[PDB]
Amino acid sequence: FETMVANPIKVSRLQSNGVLTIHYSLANF
Amino acid sequence: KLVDFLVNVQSILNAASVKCHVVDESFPAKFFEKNPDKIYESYCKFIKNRTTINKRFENGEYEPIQGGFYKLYHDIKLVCTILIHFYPQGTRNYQLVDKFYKFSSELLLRECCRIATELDKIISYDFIKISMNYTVPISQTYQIRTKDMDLFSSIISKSNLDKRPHELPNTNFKINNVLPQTDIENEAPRLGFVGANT
Amino acid sequence: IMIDAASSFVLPISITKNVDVLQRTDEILWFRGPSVIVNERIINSGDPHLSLPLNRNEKESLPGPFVLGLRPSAKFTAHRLSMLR
Amino acid sequence: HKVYICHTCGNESINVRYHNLRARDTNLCSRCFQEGHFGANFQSSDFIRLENNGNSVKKNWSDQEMLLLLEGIEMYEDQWEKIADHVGGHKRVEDCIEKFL
Amino acid sequence: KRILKEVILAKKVSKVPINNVRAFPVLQTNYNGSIPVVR
Amino acid sequence: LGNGYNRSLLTEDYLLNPNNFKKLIAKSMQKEMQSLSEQHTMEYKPYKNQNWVEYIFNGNELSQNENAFSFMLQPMQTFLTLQSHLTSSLKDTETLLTINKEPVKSRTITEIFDIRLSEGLNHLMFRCEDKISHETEFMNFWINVLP
Ligand SMILES: [Zn+2]
Repeated sequence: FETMVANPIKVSRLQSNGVLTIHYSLANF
Repeated sequence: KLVDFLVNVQSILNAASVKCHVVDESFPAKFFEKNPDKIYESYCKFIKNRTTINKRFENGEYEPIQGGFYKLYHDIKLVCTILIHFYPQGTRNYQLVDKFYKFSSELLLRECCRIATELDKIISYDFIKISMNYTVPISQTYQIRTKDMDLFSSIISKSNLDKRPHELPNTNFKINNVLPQTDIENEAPRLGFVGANT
Repeated sequence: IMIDAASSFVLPISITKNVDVLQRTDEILWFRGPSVIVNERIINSGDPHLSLPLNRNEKESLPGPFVLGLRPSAKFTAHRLSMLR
Repeated sequence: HKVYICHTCGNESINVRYHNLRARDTNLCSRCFQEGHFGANFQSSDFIRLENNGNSVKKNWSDQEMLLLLEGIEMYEDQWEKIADHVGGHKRVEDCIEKFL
Repeated sequence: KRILKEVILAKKVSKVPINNVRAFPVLQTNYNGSIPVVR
Repeated sequence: LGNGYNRSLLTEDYLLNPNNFKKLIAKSMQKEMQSLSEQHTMEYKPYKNQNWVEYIFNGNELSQNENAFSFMLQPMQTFLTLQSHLTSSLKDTETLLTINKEPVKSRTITEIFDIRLSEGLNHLMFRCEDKISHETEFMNFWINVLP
C-alpha cells in the first residue's frame, strides 16, 4: 500500500473563477 | 418565573423540529431517572429484559423544579441515542438528530445557570493564575502513508453518542484525534492589509 | 511562495463501501494537512474572564464554552416565533 | 448561471462561496472553509461569504455586487466585459458603466 | 446628553421612539489554514 | 472496541515548552482545559504577549488503536520538550524518538528529550518496548507549525 502514488487534483485558476454553464444562439447555420 | 420558562422551550423545540420530526417519534414511558452516563446501558438492559415527548407536556409531566427539567434532558438524550442507533451513520436524519441534540443541550445547559511540571515550577513561582476551564468533545480524522506525501482525511461526522465499534474500510488506514485550537484570537490585521492597491 | 499547489489527492482503489460519512468528491478526498476544529466562531469581547481589568490565584469551572459565544435568550426566540404567525 | 469550482479540491460550490481577498481569483466551499483547508498562508479573516444565486429584479445593486464591481475595477482598470462577468454576467456593460458613474 | 437623559428619567415622554439597525459589530475567531506552505 | 485495549504502560506524556524560550524572553492569565474523551487535558497560559502552551497526555484511559494526535503550534514556538512518566522502569525499556527520521537520544522512569522543529508538518514518532516481556506501545504527534 506504501507504493501507491496519489493523483493530484489541479484547479487551473481560470476554471475556478467564472466559467459559464454555439448553435443555441440562432444566427449560424 | 418558571411558568413561561417551559412555554418558550416548548415553542422553540416545536418550531425547530419540522424537518426531522424528532418530537413526534414514538416514545413509551421508560422510567429510568438515572445517571446520564448510564443512559444507554440502562436502555440496553431495558432491551434485554423486556406518551411521547410532545404528549409529556400536555399531560403535565414536568414541574417547575430541578427534576422537572432533568427529566426533559433525560428524554431528549434517550430519543437522540435511539435515532442515532436507528439510522446509518451517513444519512441526513442522522446528522439532523446530532445537530438537534447539540442545539437543545446547549439551550438547556444555559438558562438554568441563570435560574509536576518544570514550566509550572517556573511560572507559578513567577506569576499569578486567575483561570477558567471547560470540556469539549474531540473528533477524528484518518491517516495514510503513501509514497512521500503523507495524506489526511476530513472530519468524520460520527456523533458523540454513537458508541459503535470503529469500522475501517482499509486496514492500512490509521485514525487520529484532532485537538481543537482555542485561545484569545491572534490580533488580525487591519483592513489596509486586506484589499490594498494591486 | 507558490499558491497553485494541488493539496488534495485521490487514491485509485474504490473503497466506497463504508464511506458515506466523509467528504466525497462526486471517491474520497485526501488532503495534505489535517482539519482545524474551532469551538465557537464569535468572541465575547468584554467579560472579565477575558478582558482582565486592572482592579482587585482563583479558579472557576464555568459551564461549557457557551458562556463565551453570544447566545440569545429563549424569551426573545419565543417572542420572534410568536411574531412569525 | 455560472459554475464556481472550489479551489484546493475539485468540488462544485452549491449556493454559497467564500471569496478570498488577497489572491482575489479563488473561491471555496463551506466545508473546506469550516475545517481550514485553504493553506497556511491565509488566515480565515480574508474570506467573504458571497452567494451564487440569481438576485432580484435589476437596479437593486446589493452590496455583494457593488463589492465585486469595485474588485473588478481594481483588477482590470479597463475591459468592461471582464468587469461585467466578474460581477456575475447577469449585468450588461452599459449598466455597470451607468452605475460606476 | 445629561439633559435628554433626565427627562427620560423624569417625564416619561409618550413615545421615546425606537429605531435601531438591529445588528452590532463583534469580533470573530480567526485561524490559519492547516495545509502547509509550498516553496 | 479498542477501549478495552487501553494502555497498560505510558502513564503520562508532557509536551511542555522548554525553559530556554522563557528565559530568553521573560528575563499571566492561565487557562487549563480538558477534552471530553476520557483524558488528554491541554493547558496554557498567555498574558497581554507569549503563550507557553502545554499538552499533557494521561494515557491511563486512552485507547491504543487510536495512537496519533494532531494540533497546531505558532511560529515563535519552534522548540519543545517532553516528560515521559512511565509506569515502572522494571527492565531496560527502549525509548526512541524520531522527529521525521532522526532519533533523539536524551537530555542527559522519567526520560527527557530535546526537540527542535521546522515549518510545516512533523511526524514525531515515539514508542516504548520491553526487552523480556516483549510488548510494544506507540505514540504519534502531528505537529503543524505555522509559517
Ligand atoms: Zn471544496
